[PDB]
Amino acid sequence: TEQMTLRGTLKGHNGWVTQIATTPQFPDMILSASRDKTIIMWKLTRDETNYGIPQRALRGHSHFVSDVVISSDGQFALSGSWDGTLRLWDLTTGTTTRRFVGHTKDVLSVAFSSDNRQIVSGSRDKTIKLWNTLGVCKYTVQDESHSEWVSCVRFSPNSSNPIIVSCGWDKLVKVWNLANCKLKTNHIGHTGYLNTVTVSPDGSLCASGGKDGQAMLWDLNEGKHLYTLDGGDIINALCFSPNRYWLCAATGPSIKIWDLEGKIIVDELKQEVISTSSKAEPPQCTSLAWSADGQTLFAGYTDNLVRVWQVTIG
Amino acid sequence: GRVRTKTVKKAARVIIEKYYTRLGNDFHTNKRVCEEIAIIPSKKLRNKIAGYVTHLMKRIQRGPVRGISIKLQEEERERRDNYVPEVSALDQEIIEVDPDTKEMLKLLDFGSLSNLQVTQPTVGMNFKTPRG
Amino acid sequence: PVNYYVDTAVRHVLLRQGVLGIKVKIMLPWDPTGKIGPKKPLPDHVSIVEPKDEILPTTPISEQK
Amino acid sequence: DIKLFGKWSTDDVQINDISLQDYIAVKEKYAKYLPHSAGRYAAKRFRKAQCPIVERLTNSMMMHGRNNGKKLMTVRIVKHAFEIIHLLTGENPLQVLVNAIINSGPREDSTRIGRAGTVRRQAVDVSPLRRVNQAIWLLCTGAREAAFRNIKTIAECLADELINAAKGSSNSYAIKKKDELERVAKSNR
Amino acid sequence: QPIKLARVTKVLGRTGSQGQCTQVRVEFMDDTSRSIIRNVKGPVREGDVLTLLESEREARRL
Amino acid sequence: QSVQVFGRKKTATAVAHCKRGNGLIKVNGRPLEMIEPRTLQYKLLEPVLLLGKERFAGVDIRVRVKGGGHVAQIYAIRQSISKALVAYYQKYVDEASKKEIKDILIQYDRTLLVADPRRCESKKFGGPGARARYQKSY
RNA sequence: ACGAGACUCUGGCAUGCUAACUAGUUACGCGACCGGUCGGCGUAACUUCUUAGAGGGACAAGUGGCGUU
Repeated sequence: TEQMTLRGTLKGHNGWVTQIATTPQFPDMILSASRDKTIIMWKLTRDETNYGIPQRALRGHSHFVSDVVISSDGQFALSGSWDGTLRLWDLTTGTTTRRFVGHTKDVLSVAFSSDNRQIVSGSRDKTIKLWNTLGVCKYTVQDESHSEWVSCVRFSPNSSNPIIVSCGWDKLVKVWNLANCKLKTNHIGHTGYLNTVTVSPDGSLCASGGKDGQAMLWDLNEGKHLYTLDGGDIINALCFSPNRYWLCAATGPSIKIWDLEGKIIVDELKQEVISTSSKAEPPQCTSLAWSADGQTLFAGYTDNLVRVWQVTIG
Repeated sequence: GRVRTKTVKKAARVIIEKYYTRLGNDFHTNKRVCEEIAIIPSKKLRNKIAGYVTHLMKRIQRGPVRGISIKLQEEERERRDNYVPEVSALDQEIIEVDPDTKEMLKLLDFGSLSNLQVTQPTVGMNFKTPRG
Repeated sequence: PVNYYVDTAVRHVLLRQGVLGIKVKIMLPWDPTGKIGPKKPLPDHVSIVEPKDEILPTTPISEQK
Repeated sequence: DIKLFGKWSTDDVQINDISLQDYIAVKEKYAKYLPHSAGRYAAKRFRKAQCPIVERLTNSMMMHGRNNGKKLMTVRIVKHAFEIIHLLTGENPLQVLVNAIINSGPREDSTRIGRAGTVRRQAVDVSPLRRVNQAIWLLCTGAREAAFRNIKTIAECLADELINAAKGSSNSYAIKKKDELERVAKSNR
Repeated sequence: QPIKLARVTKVLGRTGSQGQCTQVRVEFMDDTSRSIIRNVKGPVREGDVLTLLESEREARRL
Repeated sequence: QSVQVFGRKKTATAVAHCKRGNGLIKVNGRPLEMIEPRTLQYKLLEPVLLLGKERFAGVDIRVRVKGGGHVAQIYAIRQSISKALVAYYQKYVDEASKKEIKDILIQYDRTLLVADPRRCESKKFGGPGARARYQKSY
């Protein structure tokens, strides 16, 4: 258990931050996408004076941005927008070099190969579109696929055989191998639509959440409920940390961070708009992430800011 | 004038009656889900129904909505009404009882109860409100 | 919708007492895919599709192939 | 710096009405180098007071079906008489302007009041906005009639009326209108 | 002809034969304890301050 | 380079080509100090001296204009200049001073960045103007 | 249920997208100044600058004061 102390606050933006990107080679500059149709690179000061200032904002979207990723360097990025498009930004020059469109409606999340060679885009049209980076519209799965939207697709960050997992709004998840395009497993057990699924960087701990309100665990290579976890209702974000056994889940208008050894809460962090009466609601959280080395917590909220929490041991 | 007509209100009512769980928390999610499962001819109308869906769901967090008959609302009402203390409000040591109801109890074979207490009758018979 | 959902014809009748003027206005029902009425639905009306059932096991289960 | 026309200083104005600087403002951040910003305040309510009063002037001595659609002429004619009050009183025209707006600005008016009668009038308090509106209207009416058919040109009739209304002199047509309003307020209680 | 201060705290309504005036409640700043009613003519904002000849005037009241 | 993002007022528009040049601002072959009405020059030097004449340190800005009305072109030529400054100051250099100057000119007015959506409405028959109607005959 | 609303063209952001040789500003001299400036326009030419397409966007959606809340 580590205290999550108050580093300060970040402000100077006018949009809900939906996807926050961390590059494990630049612990000083990180990317974050906000649904005012922009994706911004931060500058990190890490002092009591101020958290930092935005560095460079890239805009290429007619509608809002849903998910973003970084390929292998702070000079590249891939961004999916709510207009159904994917754009490959070259952050060495701050422009877009390639566009990707195979969808007829919104795109919720985009995946990218750990080798930066495969692009996976999940849309609302119950089709998951998989491209090669060459520019070929290579495949979609349409035989007994997801019967609803594809809320999120995530990729294994460990160098291994690629293994996709996709969460649908039909209260089910599907884990697939794109080597043979053959169904691997279909999972049910939630009591609501899923919103985010993320895979720990070894293909062992799979985390799922959403309208079910309870985090549900599977094994990428076994296919069974790992444990029944109790938490706050409505998981707007949940993911492990690729340095330590912590799992951070954004549940309700607050966030929880748990261990898997005994399933206890180390620090329950609530961001609250306090009213003297029943007048408003707490600013709800959307996304959670750790730093490049995974010792500071970034939380993307709907109050047009990214909050930063520091490790101080308390 | 920003009054929402019966078309918007009634379509939103049917949607929240029918797809209460399918709804979202953000308006932009609400319009997308509404356009998924409704033949709404135009963008403006689906926007208006989505917006009243957001307002109705905001009204849901504090109480029921009159035109909605969702099962989850009944479950919420029946859970809220399932409250009980450890001590019943009718479980009290001393019950003040007037002499006339004491005589009623005594003629009812209950004059031997020691749980009651004599409360003295009123001084006078001044209980009518003045006339005119 | 009076452009397409309603079809109108005006006519004159010439009898030995004078002239009788008629208008016939026929509404077309909604017949998409079949050419009897207009293909497009009535723009002001909304229809909600029937719900999709739920299957919610209390105990999580997996479906291997 | 934000000096008017780049030549009249704006960091010198003193309204001296305790709390009226929100309804008569030339210091406010909306006060610009020129009084020309096109009409955008008239659309909504209580936004008219956010106007830089220089604009309200250059549009109030802008009327009568012969001037409408000639706003650049009004801006030239306000540059004129701004550089003229710069020399006539030897002071910043904004000071005499605020003096005129603080004295000519009416307080008491008389209006018909009642749901069932029509015999007489009743005294009423004219709000700051309406008071500046009708004061600038009287000033512009005098300045039009003072140079109407007369050999005296613009920027001097306006100038004369402004100076003899700014000091509280009753010789001004606007100040005599103010006195008439006050006396009719007296005579209709 | 003494003059004191008065500032609006409650816009009671609109009066006049054809909506001429606003019956508004005004407090005296120098006393901050008295509320009086005035049929103020013109657009009135809630919280404006005006110098007045009158400190006791009342108009038609309903 | 073309980082031009319109800059408009009424039906007249301006495109502010910007490059690394001399710091002289040109308006279709004439300097901004000399424009046909001879009256709105201050309206054109307002943005630069409001944010600071020192900002231009070797930036050549040529604005090309087209549309109806001279004054209609102004409030868009200067809007185009402000847009070009915004694009230059967003492309590479920091944002803290960018936000400082943005706050200063935003409190100065609003017609330097965001265009006025207003436009001339049509005229309705049965009258001399769109809203005015003919006199009633008794 | 008709009418109102809804509808449709739109005025108004397309910096995102199909895309011009009846559209248009910038890689080298054409008549001038140790580098800046042309609607006779310089070789080279990208959709930003006019037209006309699809999708998006604005909903009392967000906060505060009133309201039979």
